[PDB]
Amino acid sequence: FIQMSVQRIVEDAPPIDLQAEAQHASGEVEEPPRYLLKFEQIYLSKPTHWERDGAPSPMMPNEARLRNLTYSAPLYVDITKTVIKEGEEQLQTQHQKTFIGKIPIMLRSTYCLLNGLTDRDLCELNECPLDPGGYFIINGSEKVLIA
Amino acid sequence: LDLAGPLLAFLFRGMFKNLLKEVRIYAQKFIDRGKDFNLELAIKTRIISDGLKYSLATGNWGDQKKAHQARAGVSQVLNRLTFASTLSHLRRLNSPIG
Amino acid sequence: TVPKLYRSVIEDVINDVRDIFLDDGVDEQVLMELKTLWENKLMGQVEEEPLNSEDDVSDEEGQELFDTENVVVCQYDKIHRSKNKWKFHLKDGIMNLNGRDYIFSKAIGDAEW
Amino acid sequence: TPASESSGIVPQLQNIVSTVNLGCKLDLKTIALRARNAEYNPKRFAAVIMRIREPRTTALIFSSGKMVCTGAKSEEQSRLAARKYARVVQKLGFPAKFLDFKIQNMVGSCDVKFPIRLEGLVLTHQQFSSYEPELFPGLIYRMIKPRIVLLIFVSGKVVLTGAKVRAEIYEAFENIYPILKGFRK
Amino acid sequence: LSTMIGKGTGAASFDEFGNSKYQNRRTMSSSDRAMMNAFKEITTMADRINLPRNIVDRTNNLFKQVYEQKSLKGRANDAIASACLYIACRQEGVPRTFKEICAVSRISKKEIGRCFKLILKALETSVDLITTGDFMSRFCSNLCLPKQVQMAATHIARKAVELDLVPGRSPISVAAAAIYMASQASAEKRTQKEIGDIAGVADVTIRQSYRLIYPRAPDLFPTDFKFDTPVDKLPQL
Amino acid sequence: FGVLAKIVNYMKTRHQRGDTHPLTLDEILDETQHLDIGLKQKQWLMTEALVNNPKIEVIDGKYAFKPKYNVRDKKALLRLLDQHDQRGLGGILLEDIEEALPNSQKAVKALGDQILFVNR
Amino acid sequence: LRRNEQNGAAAHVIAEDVKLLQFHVATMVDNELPGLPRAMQKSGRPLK
Amino acid sequence: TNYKPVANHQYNIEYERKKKEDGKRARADKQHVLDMLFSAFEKHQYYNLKDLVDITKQPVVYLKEILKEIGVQNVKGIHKNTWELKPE
Amino acid sequence: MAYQLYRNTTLGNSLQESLDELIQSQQITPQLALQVLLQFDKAINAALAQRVRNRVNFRGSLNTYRFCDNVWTFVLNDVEFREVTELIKVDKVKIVACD
Repeated sequence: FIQMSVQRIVEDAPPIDLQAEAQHASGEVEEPPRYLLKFEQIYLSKPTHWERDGAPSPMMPNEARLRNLTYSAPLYVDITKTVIKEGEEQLQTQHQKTFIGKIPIMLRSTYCLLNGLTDRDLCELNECPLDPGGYFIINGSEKVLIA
Repeated sequence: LDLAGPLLAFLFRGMFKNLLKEVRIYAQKFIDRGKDFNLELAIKTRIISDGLKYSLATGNWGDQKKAHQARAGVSQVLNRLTFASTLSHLRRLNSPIG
Repeated sequence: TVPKLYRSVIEDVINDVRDIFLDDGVDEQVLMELKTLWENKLMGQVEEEPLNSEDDVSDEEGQELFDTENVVVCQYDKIHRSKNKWKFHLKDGIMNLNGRDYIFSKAIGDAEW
Repeated sequence: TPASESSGIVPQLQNIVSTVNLGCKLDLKTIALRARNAEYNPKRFAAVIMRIREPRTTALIFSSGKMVCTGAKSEEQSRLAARKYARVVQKLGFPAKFLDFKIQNMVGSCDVKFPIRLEGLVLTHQQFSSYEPELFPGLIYRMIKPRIVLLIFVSGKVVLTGAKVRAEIYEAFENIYPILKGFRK
Repeated sequence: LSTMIGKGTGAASFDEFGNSKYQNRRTMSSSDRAMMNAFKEITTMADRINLPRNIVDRTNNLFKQVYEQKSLKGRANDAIASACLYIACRQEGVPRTFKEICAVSRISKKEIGRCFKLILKALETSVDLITTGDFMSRFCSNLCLPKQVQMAATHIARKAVELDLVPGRSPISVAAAAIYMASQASAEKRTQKEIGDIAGVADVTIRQSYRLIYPRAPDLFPTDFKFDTPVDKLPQL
Repeated sequence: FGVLAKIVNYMKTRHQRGDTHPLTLDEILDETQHLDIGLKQKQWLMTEALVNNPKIEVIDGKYAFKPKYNVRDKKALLRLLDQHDQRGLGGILLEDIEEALPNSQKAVKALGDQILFVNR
Repeated sequence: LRRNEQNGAAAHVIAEDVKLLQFHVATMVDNELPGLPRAMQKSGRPLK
Repeated sequence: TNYKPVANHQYNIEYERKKKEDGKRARADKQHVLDMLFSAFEKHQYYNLKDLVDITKQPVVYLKEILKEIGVQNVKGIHKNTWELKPE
Repeated sequence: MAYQLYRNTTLGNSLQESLDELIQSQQITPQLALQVLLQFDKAINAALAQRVRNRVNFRGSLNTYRFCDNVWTFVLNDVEFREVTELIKVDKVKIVACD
């Protein structure tokens, strides 16, 4: 779902364009400002929390349960804004890197930071090595999907 | 069998088309006025984040506007009574009926 | 260099009006006589009404009537003012200084009042 | 016993704001055309702007018949300047009248020559002070005696506005000067 | 009051020859329809800087009061909302810079600043006087600096205000320069433009403030600092 | 086009002032000193516009009843205000003011005869 | 609707107001109404 | 994610444009603006009020009073009001 | 069209006088003379904007000033026009500027 489907959906088919109703009641000389937006590469951090200070930090899935947070990670995307006005200029395009939302992480999958660690490290993080994972954590509760 | 992949994928697309509407409607409002555009301001991060967070938490389906009864109880609190219990719930399979 | 531009201008004006003269049916001899003429021409008081207690705060008018001093005709780009100190950002530009003629495309500029 | 611990240092007046009504309607474009020390732009603002060297001042003349005079460093000179402006209007051929002259605002300043404690001043006068070191560098103090607005800077310099008469400046300063000396570094 | 209505099964519900099953829904709260609209703007802004839900509720509380006074009706609603948010952040004892509020809002620094002062006068309430320590945490985090450097910076800021070496100077400038000094005496170097981009302050204002603090640099460091770059080799400009 | 609209407004004003006398387009051009409007435009105004305008009546070679359907008489339409059982279907404040003099004096007098005013 | 009549009650709007009134009183007594949509709570659930 | 620049650049650009030429047309004109307005009404039989202010680049209250003096108004069932200047 | 300003110039005035000669001799019509003046304006404006490249710096004291109809009007005294190839001092100057 993360490695293919999410990237596929934002790359797929929603390019959009917009154009004000210029030359209203009068006008002529030119061609009604227009703007095009398209979304590309997508990025997904390791799960993060933000203290009231605003300081971002590595979250640990146990901390998420005792404080009732939500074990999720922030999502970012490449966005472009693209002008080929009706004449005077076709280039003036700008690259951005933008935060769009927070996606819940299923525990010990390739994006849940616990996967890269061994038995001793998980035991040191106070998260049991023999837990199976594969379940979301939302608002302090472990939430599992039924097939 | 619909697993997390096809369910979230339907769900995320639901969230993304809606976000797409909020950028369009915002940019349309800007152009009506004109010359004062920004792009991070048009996007509502809450739309994606909360729309999925809501679905997983409650158990409901869709963004609530397009019903919810067709995929009731697809999400659950993981039972953990005994290690075999947890392991069994992660291996649960369900089958829709009247 | 600059009479050349004036010469240049003679070229543009003459060519650009030919068709106009044609439209009036005026012969090209008149156009050339115009050009030749032109070229030869180129070279304590409780009373709220009486205010005579303040006479003479104004000066000679007088400065403007003559305008015998050299003149400058141009365009402005930016005009700025700070206290009695003035700042001028100008563009385009024909100057006449004591009989001779000068030109500029941009002028920048400072004065006090 | 003196009024304060070190008396005054004569705060000096720096700017005066007054208005006057000419009593009749005028044609500002003609004025602009005639005048030599003026400017007019309908596309920018409605009033015509004039400035004289005497006491060095500037005036705002409305089509309604009201004018405003600013810049004088004394009330007599502002009355003087306004009379001079009325004079040039007469000299244009217009029926100018010196009516409804009134001082609207006065601005003053002075220095105390020592650094001061502002965090304390705002602490001890929370009700009045509104120190915003982020935005404007100095402390804004709103007196309610001769209802005056003060600007106090860390160097010790002080500016005052909202006054209608000089005494209100000396009084407002006479109130604030001991407190300020009392937070001397 | 009243509930909403919608849809309508699939049996009937006039639209007769028309295509509008039964009837469209109706509004009921126009007079307040912009207070709900304020809350829509407040949570959005809030998420761009990721504040805890409690601050947002506090903001709703500040806004409700200011609206209810109508003592500043006419000024931009989004400006009033944005200023409420700024106040709420100081009252929560977690100050933010105005520059940070412009980043998330569509209202400029001038209007938020006006509304801020006006709201405090009108609401008869005052925030605490902001300090340098309040921002030390957030910046070092965005600069991925280790805990030890962050703590040195806090100490440097504290000493700097204590010795009154740069009086009058905005707390953001002193904060930016303390962080710069710290990062420059550690392995974790950072450029002026990089810090400037994060704090929002121009890098030349940092450069001046650093030039102001350099004469006494040795005295400002904690005795626990490991000096990766010695003062005797500390960069200057 | 504009000129004709200015003529109509002038014509209303002149009727208000009292000059209900019949006149011609040529006379209005003269009095307004706008004869240099051009014979083509003059004619088009005369023999298309000011004939399709229902406000003027053409008599022989001249225009009558000037600004609109009116009977004028010194705005002293007392019988008209009476108008037996018909009672005038209803008079308008705007028409009486346009008629000649301001209404107020007449209305005040009319309030002490048999008339009533409604804000409609 | 009372203020509406009292004032300048048109016609189509009165017919609309009657139809809306007819619906609300019916749905209060019975919200099942096979041939009609159901009165709902803001959360989405059907009104009881 | 989003740097703070005290004001949006483009907003500042809006300010830069606004701070050069203003729609605050001074009307000690009346006649020439009107002479132009007749010319405009020669171009089409009817106009909308939003464009009518737009084509005249001027304050609405004096024009509205002008439309009150000589003109007329008509809702063509399009909610939005439309005006004519015909003295007929 | 344009600033019409260049009609006040010597260049502009010598044209009008030349045109006036032609009108007294009735070789042309006033309407024709005006159209020639319009084309001269366009040509001289184009010539200024496209051909001219030199610049000049200036200083001095302001005596009087005026602004109306988008036209600036000054009169400076004791002016010093300074260039990298020229230097010019003058006691008084009148300046009209449009845009």
